[PDB]
Amino acid sequence: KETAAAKFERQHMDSYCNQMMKSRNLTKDRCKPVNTFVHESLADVQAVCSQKNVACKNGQTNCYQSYSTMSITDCRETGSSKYPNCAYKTTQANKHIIVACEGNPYVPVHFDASV
Repeated sequence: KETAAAKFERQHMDSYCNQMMKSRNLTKDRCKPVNTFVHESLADVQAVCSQKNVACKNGQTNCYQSYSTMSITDCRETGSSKYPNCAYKTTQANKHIIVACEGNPYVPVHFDASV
């Protein structure tokens, strides 16, 4: 088993899109429709677990929003996309991230949104 934290790191850490989505194995069983990569240090992202507590989209209370904006990339599939040619539009932005944190140590296990 990978672990949710490791999966989080695989899917969302990258201190473009077709290639990274391929590299991280997000085009494997299918083309994952959308995914965000974060271009900050792992430590900066992990510290988010002690920042602004906010509700998760699913209604759980263990989500956290970064006090600072962070450099991210949104990968969002194109219409012309078909596996194994999964095709993605890349969109850069600087936004606050919201992640769900769990476990001991208390670390990100889910990317919820950016604002």
